[PDB]
Amino acid sequence: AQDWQLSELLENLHADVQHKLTTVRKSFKHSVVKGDGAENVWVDLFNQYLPERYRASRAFVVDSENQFSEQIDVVIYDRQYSPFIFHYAEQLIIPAESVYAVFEVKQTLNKQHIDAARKKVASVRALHRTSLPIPHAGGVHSPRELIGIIGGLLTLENELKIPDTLMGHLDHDKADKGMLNIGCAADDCFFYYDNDHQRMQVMQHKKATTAFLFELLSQLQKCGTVPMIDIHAYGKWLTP
Amino acid sequence: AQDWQLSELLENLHADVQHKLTTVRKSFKHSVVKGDGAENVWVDLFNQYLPERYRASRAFVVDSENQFSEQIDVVIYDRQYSPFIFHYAEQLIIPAESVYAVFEVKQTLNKQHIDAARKKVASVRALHRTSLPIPHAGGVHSPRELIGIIGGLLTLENELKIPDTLMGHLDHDKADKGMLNIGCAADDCFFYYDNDHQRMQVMQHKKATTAFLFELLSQLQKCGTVPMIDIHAYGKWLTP
Amino acid sequence: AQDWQLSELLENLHADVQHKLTTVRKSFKHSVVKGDGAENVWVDLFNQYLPERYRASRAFVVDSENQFSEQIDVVIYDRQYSPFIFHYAEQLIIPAESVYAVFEVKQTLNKQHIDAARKKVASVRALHRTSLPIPHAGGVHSPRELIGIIGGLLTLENELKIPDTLMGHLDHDKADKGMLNIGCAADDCFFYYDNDHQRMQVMQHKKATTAFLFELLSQLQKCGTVPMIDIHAYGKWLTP
Amino acid sequence: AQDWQLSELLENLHADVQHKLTTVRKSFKHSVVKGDGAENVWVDLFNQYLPERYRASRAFVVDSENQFSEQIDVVIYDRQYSPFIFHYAEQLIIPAESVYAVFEVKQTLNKQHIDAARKKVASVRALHRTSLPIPHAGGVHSPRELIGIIGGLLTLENELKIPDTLMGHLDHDKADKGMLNIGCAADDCFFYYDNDHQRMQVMQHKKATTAFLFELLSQLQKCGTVPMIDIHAYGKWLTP
Amino acid sequence: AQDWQLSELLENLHADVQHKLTTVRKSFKHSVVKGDGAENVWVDLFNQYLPERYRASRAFVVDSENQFSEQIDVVIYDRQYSPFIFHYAEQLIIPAESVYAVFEVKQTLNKQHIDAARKKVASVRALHRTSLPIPHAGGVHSPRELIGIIGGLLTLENELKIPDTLMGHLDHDKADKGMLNIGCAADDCFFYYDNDHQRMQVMQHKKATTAFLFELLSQLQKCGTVPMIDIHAYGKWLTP
Amino acid sequence: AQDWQLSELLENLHADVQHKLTTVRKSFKHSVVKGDGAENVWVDLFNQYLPERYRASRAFVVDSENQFSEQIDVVIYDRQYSPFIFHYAEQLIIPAESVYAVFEVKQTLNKQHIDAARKKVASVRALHRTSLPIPHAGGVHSPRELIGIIGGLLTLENELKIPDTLMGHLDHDKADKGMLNIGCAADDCFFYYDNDHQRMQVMQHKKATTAFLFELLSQLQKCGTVPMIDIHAYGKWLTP
Repeated sequence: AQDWQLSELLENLHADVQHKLTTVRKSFKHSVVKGDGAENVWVDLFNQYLPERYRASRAFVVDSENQFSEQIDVVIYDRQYSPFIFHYAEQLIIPAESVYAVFEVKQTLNKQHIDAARKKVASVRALHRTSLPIPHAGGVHSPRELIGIIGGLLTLENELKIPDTLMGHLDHDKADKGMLNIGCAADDCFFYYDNDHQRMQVMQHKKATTAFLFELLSQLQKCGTVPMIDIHAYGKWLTP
Repeated sequence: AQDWQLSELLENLHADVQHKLTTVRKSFKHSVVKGDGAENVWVDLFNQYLPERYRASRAFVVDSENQFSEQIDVVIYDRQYSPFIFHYAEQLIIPAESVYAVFEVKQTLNKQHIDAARKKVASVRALHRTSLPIPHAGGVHSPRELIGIIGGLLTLENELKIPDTLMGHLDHDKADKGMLNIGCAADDCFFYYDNDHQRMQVMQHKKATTAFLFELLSQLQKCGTVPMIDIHAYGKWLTP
Repeated sequence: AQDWQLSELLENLHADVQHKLTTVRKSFKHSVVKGDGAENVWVDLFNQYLPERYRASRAFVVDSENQFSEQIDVVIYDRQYSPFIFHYAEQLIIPAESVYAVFEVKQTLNKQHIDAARKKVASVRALHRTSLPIPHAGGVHSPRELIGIIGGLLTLENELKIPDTLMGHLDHDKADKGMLNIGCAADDCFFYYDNDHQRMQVMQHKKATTAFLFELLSQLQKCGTVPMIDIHAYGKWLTP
Repeated sequence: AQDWQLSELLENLHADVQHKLTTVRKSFKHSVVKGDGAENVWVDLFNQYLPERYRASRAFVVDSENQFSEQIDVVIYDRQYSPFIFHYAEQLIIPAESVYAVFEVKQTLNKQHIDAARKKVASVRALHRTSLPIPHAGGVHSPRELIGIIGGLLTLENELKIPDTLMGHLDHDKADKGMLNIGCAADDCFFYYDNDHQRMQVMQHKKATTAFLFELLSQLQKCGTVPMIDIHAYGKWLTP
Repeated sequence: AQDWQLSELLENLHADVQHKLTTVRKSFKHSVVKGDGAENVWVDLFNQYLPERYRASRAFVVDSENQFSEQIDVVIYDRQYSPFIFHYAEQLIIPAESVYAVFEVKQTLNKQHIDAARKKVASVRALHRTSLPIPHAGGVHSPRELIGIIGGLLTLENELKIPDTLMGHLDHDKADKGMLNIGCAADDCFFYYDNDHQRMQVMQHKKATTAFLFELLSQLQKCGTVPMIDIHAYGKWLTP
Repeated sequence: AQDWQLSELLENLHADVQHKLTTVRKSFKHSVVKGDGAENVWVDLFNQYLPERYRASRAFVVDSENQFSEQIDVVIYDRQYSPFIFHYAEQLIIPAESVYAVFEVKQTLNKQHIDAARKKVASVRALHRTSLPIPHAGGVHSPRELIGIIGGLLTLENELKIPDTLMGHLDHDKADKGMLNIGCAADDCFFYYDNDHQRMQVMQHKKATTAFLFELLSQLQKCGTVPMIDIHAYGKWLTP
């Protein structure tokens, strides 16, 4: 009957993503659970579907100047090279240099939740990230450029249904720490910063969360490489 | 140097329990974390140290009359025989017949937190538990007696330091649904219902959480066996 | 919004079962895959949803008379007490005394696939099962009664849509080795041997696979206990 | 070509056991390794091939009188009901009431290694095992009878090749704490206490370790059930 | 006795490989199993013995032009960087850009099975592989060269026992999509494309599968690096 | 109460390290255990706290000239690229090219144990490490420089309490195979080769093992990258 079709493989992927997100919906809509655990579904989705070089967790982000971010619903980060991940008071705290992306998880896409997401990503981009020069056989490379951390918002239901209306809420200065580079409203659309247009774009889509996943894969491919971290800038806090 | 001593094996166990509970302390005392995740440390401790027939989780408890408990910080239950454990909105919901013990987790032992613990265990004991007759080769056994569910309170710091004062707050009608049968304040003491004295007893102890663990092991040994559950009393809720 | 409802917990369970079975549908309907791996979905479902005392696998069944069953799509069995499970030529072979249930997996419920399922379960019930007397503190118990092995058929689409028509194909002598005791057509109905009516019953149901799961849980509860196996009756085949 | 044969399934099992034991041989024969880790192969074999109710480990055994066994190469024990297993100084220490069997691992079967094995099992049987009365719905059962702990010796090469000569070294008072109930020399034979003959029996066998495994399965089936342990007899050692 | 010898470490490795392949032999020779699962043994061997940067699975291979390979018995691929691996109808489908090697598994080395292997690898090399330019701190690197995918055949028994006769069947145009670069007949020999001779070479060897493993390790070392994949060339198939 | 402080996160890390090392202390001080398993605690610590690109094990090291090191208590090595790790006689044997660091584990820091550690690391640095030229798109890179293997000593109690006295025992020719580059005495201090001073430095520290961990992270960052290994130099030992 059915022969091999990439469109069917992608519909199957989308069906699995959609089924996992029903748990997010049920959590946010429950009068007792009230959204508890919702971000865990997205964390699990990213650990399932992203390349194995990436790890996802709910976490705080720290820097070597003793500054901390807000609690981040989903952080995508490195563990292959990263010198530490702190496990403290049942929380995870990740050095800022190891971070690729940060997301806020909400039920609905609207003005308040966009603002909330910007505050979260800004609290991560405000942190100081170290980067050492890199010795090699023929000399010393300049310090690696810092990762362009991806900021995003992950929601189920769009409450700004006109694309141009949503566009007006998403438009933001690309250089500002509160920039959102990607996001989705699973029932309706996804959005991203378009480097050609040099502007945010909203795409209505009937398989929005999977279109979002492919956009995220492409952005991760381009966001950079973790730096050689100044480990002693963190280690100096061991004693007064 | 050191030869084999059971007292040293038990001091080693106690040191491990005490080290794990520092995470509980740090969570409750943190101005941002504010106790988040604290019960997870106790859940992990019980899954480490209890016999493998027992499972521990943070969970809600349900019955076949569509009644639900409050959220329980630590539930000790059966998975070997139990017909289902629901995974809903990132929560676990356990049938009441599969429950052996329920605990409330707090930083401090005081009047308010005793009252809180009683309300939690009462919400579980109020549930209706089924028990079917048990056919066997020579006839039919009467339904298994229901488990005497153990209710408890798990804390770090005692704020009722006089044993007789704490006794006066713990005394309770053994037949009442709000009875607490066991508990501890890790820094000072543990307590339990003494079946010989027929009354609560407070024991000051320098290794209180490990003394508590041994008292819990003894109470679990005696609290009964899961019943043959009326599975269709739950299954009837599938359709209206 | 949503308060706690057992009907919602069961709808959530059903949604998860239904999502897993889409893989079975896609496998059977694919012009290259042609049903490969379909039974693995049901195996995984049973290992997820049955009590931990049960294990499920695709397997052959053997007896101590050197007789073997056909290949069984899903076998529910014991590993807690069972003296061996053979791992041979990438297949699993289970002693007959350790078996609780056997199922055939097909896309459709129709006459041919009922017949196929009967042949599979009959090949397991035809095997000789040992059972030793059981010494105890006060004497010796008679050998444990043999498990009433549950035979079933697991399908997605019903092609005998009239219940009375399907009934006429399912009716069978309860004592015969080809008896089917339970089954489902996920899109329409489930069926079982009703001990009160002493006859097969077909139940049209909008959540058929979950109604089936609860019927299976109830049948497993009653099908018996593994016997003390005559281990040397198997061990004698080691040498000629 | 090959049709289904239990003798072939058992030859396959035997081939796997034999391949695992080549590691034991290579360890004992190496001029640097000198037998290090040899018992780990047998531990792994038992955890692979015994029913899941059994656990195997290298361990010490303790009792509630603060007495300890020698280091035991392989202990078969319970974790399902057992109130504790101590993890101390990278060793495991198991309460005596939870023990089913104890084995000594050596390269060769000879007089010295039989004597060594007897000293090891005697150090376990000398321990005091508790057993409480067991309350039930209709009264109180007498304390469970203590397990008849199986003592054994596991070797690769027989240096007492005449069965009657080996018999003369194995004969022992069945009631004495140094009794060996089972053992093998993988290249030649296995041995066991025969309850009918009321005497040790040596069986020359070309698949000796697998014949041994089946004899062990049969002995485990009959050696008894763990008792209700006097938990407070251990807990009293927490403080002086 | 035995001191440290690399030849003994390699004989030990070879003994383990040979023991695992007895399962392949027993599967192919069984009148019911008829080779079912045989490739799983090789998959497991490669996941055990290859560097952790490599993954092995039975799988199909897809490209961004919606073209699919035949079913491949063993695919060696990347998961560290790869943007997706599809899990569809209980099959795995891997993007072509992530593939390092593909193998056909058969009982015997003969003309028909060489032809079969060529058809399988040709179906993978026929696929279109993308490769994007790679931005870096000082400019943009040309797209990464495509991996020289290794094609092979894995068998137990050689039926072309004369090396020059087997050579005549293996000789092939190195540039053609049906080229086989490596293979083995475990009982007799392994073969490979020799870059110095610029021709296939057959090596009779008494430890052929381990010699093959070392040749495979060397070929993997040289076959290239996964490209920056054109993720949107796959993502465009999400919608029509 | 407590707000976010990197010093508190690092104190928490240190508390966990200190608790794990109590097992090392208890092992070395026990009259029966006598240090058995002590290195396993450090192995576990490194697998917990080092970046995932590193693996730690107790192991021997081998080279392609058939030369072997002494048994090394803790080896830090690569598995991502490494062509083999031998599993022989329950030991691990690692090719020298894959090694980053080697450590000796002792209870006390004193002259004899420094000497012991030097002999261990010298036995690894004496091995021959291969390194092939590396083809690339534009030519062929010279062979990768060999890793500067880190040699160290891990102890609990300092018996050379004067830093200048300990300095006099640690001073060593940086180019010599017995150089120790890092170490700690958990109760008092850690030490390292200071590249600026070009000399060993001893640092008294109240959180010495965590200061050591950060120094180790920094040294690992700089010690180099595994080479392209001459796989056939090892494979030639397969046959005589």
